[PDB]
Amino acid sequence: HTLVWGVWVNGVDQGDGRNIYIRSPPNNNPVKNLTSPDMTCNVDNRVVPKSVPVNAGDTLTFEWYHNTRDDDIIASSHHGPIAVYIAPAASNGQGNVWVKLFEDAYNVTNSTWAVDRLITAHGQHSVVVPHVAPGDYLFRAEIIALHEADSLYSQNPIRGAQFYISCAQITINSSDDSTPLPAGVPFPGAYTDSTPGIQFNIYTTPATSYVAPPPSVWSGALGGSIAQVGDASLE
Ligand SMILES: Oc1cc(O)c2c(c1)O[C@@]1(c3ccc(O)c(O)c3)OC3=C(C4=C([C@H](c5c(O)cc(O)c6c5O[C@H](c5ccc(O)c(O)c5)[C@H](O)C6)[C@@H](O)[C@@H](c5ccc(O)c(O)c5)O4)[C@@H](O)C3)[C@@H]2[C@H]1O
Ligand SMILES: Oc1cc(O)c2c(c1)O[C@@]1(c3ccc(O)c(O)c3)Oc3cc(O)c4c(c3[C@@H]2[C@H]1O)O[C@H](c1ccc(O)c(O)c1)[C@H](O)[C@H]4c1c(O)cc(O)c2c1O[C@H](c1ccc(O)c(O)c1)[C@H](O)C2
Ligand SMILES: *[C@@H]1O[C@H](CO)[C@@H](O)[C@H](O)[C@H]1NC(C)=O
Ligand SMILES: [Cl-]
Ligand SMILES: [Cl-]
Ligand SMILES: [Cl-]
Ligand SMILES: [Cl-]
Ligand SMILES: [Cu+2]
Repeated sequence: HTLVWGVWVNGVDQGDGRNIYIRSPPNNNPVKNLTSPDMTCNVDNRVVPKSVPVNAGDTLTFEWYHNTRDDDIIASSHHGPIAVYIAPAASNGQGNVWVKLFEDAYNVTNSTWAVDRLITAHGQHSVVVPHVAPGDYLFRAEIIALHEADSLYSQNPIRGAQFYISCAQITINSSDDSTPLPAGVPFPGAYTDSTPGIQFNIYTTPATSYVAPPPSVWSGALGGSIAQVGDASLE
């Protein structure tokens, strides 16, 4: 159970984005139905009034929280991967439009899942803004908690992988468009019951064997990290 509070750009807090530039749902409940329109941008997918300006090569940081800002972020039980996708705003997230900018599942050296390192990072994980066409975009941050993913929701609706999905409205101003955005995958649609990383038993299968759901990270992606960029308490 987790939500996005707001974003930072180049280590500068953009301020509380809830229902302002984040398409916030009303609470931190997971999405579990892989075929639901709720997979796109969670259960209250509508245009919110603001879009955060960035430039190509900027660091865009999502900040998650559980109940209050900079709390325990997400229950430690919720081990799983983190991904970030981008789509043009004119798509409204429909069609084959979502391009993966970031994937992190399990760090074998540190013996930590992405979620574990997200807690340590005070909810903060980043992407570098790619050299796509200037214009308006949706950035879709997705946490998959695997604590009940030994079952499929489609078969047992009280279990399943849990998706914590947040869409940010981002405007890219300065970009040379050297890497025009390619085709992407659909949400819902990209994840099915047979997709690698949707059904997994974290209790008995070594985390080193986990494969996150495709698609792969786009070669135009400029990178990203799970790491604290800013101290929310200094405000
Ligand atoms: O007079 C305006 C001008 C606006 O730009 C807006 C206006 C009013 O109202 C809003 C709005 C107002 C009050 C609200 O409570 C609210 O929830 C939304 O709704 C809508 C807006 C909006 C629409 C859409 C839009 C889409 O068609 C599809 C989308 O997926 C999105 C959209 O806007 C969003 C947007 C929001 C604020 C921006 O500055 C911005 O550049 C883009 C975001 O990009 C997501 C665009 O027309 C987009 C826009 C207008 C002029 C531009 O020069 C431009 O680059 C982009 O603005 C609408 O679908 C809804 C925003 C947005 O501020
Ligand atoms: O009635 C229950 C139901 C529980 O799920 C638990 C229960 C009691 O006891 C606990 C427990 C309770 C109080 C404690 O103070 C405590 O230290 C542990 O011990 C254990 C010990 C275990 O070996 C395992 C526990 C638990 C938890 C866990 O909460 O729960 C896992 C689990 C939890 C939720 C699920 O939906 C699920 O399908 C499976 C597993 O049954 C089991 C386990 C394994 O079989 C193998 C493991 O490698 C692990 C395990 O849990 C550990 C665990 C430890 C603490 C938790 O809160 C928790 O959710 C899970 C850890 O995740 C690693
Ligand atoms: C899953 O979502 C699809 C598409 O909206 C819907 O038809 C189906 O009823 C949902 N399943 C459950 C159990 O609500
Ligand atoms: Cl603020
Ligand atoms: Cl950190
Ligand atoms: Cl550029
Ligand atoms: Cl980064
Ligand atoms: Cu939860």
